[PDB]
Amino acid sequence: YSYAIAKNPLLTTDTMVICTRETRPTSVFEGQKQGDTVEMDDDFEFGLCPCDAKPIVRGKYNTTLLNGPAFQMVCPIGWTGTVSCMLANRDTLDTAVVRTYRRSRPFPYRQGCITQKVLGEDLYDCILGGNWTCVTGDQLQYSGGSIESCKWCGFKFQRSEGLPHYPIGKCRLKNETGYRLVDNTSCNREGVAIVPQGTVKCKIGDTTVQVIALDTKLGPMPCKPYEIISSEKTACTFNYTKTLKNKYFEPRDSYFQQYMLKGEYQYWFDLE
Amino acid sequence: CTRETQKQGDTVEMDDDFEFGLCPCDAKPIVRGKYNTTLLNGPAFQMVCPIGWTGTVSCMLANRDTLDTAVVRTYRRSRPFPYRQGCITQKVLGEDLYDCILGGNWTCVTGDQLQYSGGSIESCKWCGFKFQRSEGLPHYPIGKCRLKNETGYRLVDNTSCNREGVAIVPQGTVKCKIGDTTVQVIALDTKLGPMPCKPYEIISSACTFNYTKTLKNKYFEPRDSYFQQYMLKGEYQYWFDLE
Ligand SMILES: *[C@@H]1O[C@H](CO)[C@@H](O)[C@H](O)[C@H]1NC(C)=O
Ligand SMILES: *[C@@H]1O[C@H](CO)[C@@H](O)[C@H](O)[C@H]1NC(C)=O
Ligand SMILES: *[C@@H]1O[C@H](CO)[C@@H](O)[C@H](O)[C@H]1NC(C)=O
Ligand SMILES: *[C@@H]1O[C@H](CO)[C@@H](O)[C@H](O)[C@H]1NC(C)=O
Ligand SMILES: *[C@@H]1O[C@H](CO)[C@@H](O)[C@H](O)[C@H]1NC(C)=O
Ligand SMILES: *[C@@H]1O[C@H](CO)[C@@H](O)[C@H](O)[C@H]1NC(C)=O
Ligand SMILES: *[C@@H]1O[C@H](CO)[C@@H](O)[C@H](O)[C@H]1NC(C)=O
Ligand SMILES: *[C@@H]1O[C@H](CO)[C@@H](O)[C@H](O)[C@H]1NC(C)=O
Repeated sequence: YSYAIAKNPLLTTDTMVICTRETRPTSVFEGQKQGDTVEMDDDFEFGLCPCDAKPIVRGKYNTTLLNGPAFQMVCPIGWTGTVSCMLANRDTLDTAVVRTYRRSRPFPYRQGCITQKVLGEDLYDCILGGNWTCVTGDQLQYSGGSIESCKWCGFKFQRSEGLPHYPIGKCRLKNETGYRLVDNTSCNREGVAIVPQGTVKCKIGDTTVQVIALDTKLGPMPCKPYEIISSEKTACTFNYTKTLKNKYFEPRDSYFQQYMLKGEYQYWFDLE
Repeated sequence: CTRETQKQGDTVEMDDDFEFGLCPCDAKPIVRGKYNTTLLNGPAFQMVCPIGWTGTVSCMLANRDTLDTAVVRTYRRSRPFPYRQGCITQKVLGEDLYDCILGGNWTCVTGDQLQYSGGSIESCKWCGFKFQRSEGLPHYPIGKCRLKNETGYRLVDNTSCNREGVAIVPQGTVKCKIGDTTVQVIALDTKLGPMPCKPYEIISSACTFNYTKTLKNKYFEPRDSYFQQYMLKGEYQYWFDLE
């Protein structure tokens, strides 16, 4: 007997006959090509492969949701690629393309798709895709709107008081749960760094802030005192003499290492 | 006198030790010199301590009514007289001992204040205060110092009382001590400068204060209201209250 399954001195044995994509030992239907290359329109989101072929997606990223011969584009924002419908030959193992869904230019913004994703506490933009097909992406920047809180140097702030400016660092809007980048201002303020794990506690507005010194220079602290401790058990005893305005005698207060002067009197303290 | 039987005058050159002279014919001695050293009585005159003295002592003979005067003798000293033995060339004016550029004894012509060359010093008066020892002073001897063998003070140096912006004045604002001496001082400027003395009297003291934790030489904005400076020690900032 003869197999009699051929495409055109010494065949496919198929993919077409158990479909009319292509026409079908010396002594041995037509090919309907219409709709071989389908160009995906700006609003294209659903395609069905002919001859019950499997859709093979060769694109920029994964947006496709496939079921048998049918497939659907889910929020394909900026997606470029091809969706080739294929059928295999059992005896040779080679595959034949019945239809090619092509997208040569990136898809524009699809209406109803969310292009923002929250990763931890930071709100990121979706460079590619949307919804569950979103691909992150550089952190979203603050353009405007009502701010709930601002996280700077690892501390949360809700007021301009005690801060160099406002808003600072990463700030969360009342609209979103995620934080948006506002500034990259340094925590090292006049040789003092605002660090989450520090040496001394101090207050900025209403927030308890931890600080570490970089230099031992006589400089200001970027915060207000955290807690003030009154001696009432440490005692205070001192000696004083009469002097001239800003004129001092040789001894420097042993504990303070500075000439203690007020108006016309010099002081020397002793602390228990 | 040999004027009546030579009317022409005589010439006498004063020697280095010449002190006494007598005018002939009872003539009056007219002294034309550098300064007053002469002690005259009728025709006789005395050169009291002439040290550096140059001039002439002309014996002028006068008649009346005609005021015509003829010189019978001229005592002359062209070169200055050297030091006369027995004459004192130092005069005390107040407390300061001055040198005699010309003359000696009561004929002394004051010169610049005698300077200290050497010898045992009794005391040193500087800025109106007496000092007998080097402690608390910039150097010693200072200003004008009196020797043991003398009564007057000799100039040692010309160091100022006003330093560094503080005046050591006999009548001052605040009392302070230099060695063992009680010194009065006045301020010239209100600059943050040192006092040239030690405290006169130390008075011992209630005292109450507040403190917080801070970083090494790192301060919070409020300066202690009284002291007007950031009270810092190690890792703690202070704020005092004195009631
Ligand atoms: C796309 O396809 C599958 C989805 O599970 C995965 O193996 C592959 O890594 C995805 N591609 C990227 C870039 O994540
Ligand atoms: C994207 O998600 C929204 C709900 O958040 C939904 O209404 C919309 O249909 C989704 N779009 C696609 C293409 O799945
Ligand atoms: C409201 O939330 C949306 C989230 O897409 C954001 O684009 C918008 O800017 C927020 N509103 C304001 C006032 O910022
Ligand atoms: C302060 O007073 C005490 C008690 O009189 C004394 O022992 C101490 O030396 C004094 N300190 C100074 C710097 O004068
Ligand atoms: C010399 O001293 C004064 C002038 O300075 C004068 O009064 C005095 O009579 C003079 N002495 C004599 C003895 O002439
Ligand atoms: C100068 O005074 C001394 C001491 O009084 C005396 O010994 C001396 O003779 C006096 N000399 C003259 C020339 O007056
Ligand atoms: C006092 O001593 C000094 C030398 O130190 C000397 O110059 C001076 O003439 C002396 N005076 C008397 C009166 O001895
Ligand atoms: C010091 O403590 C007292 C009592 O608590 C308080 O009245 C005063 O304001 C405090 N001063 C400073 C500078 O904190």
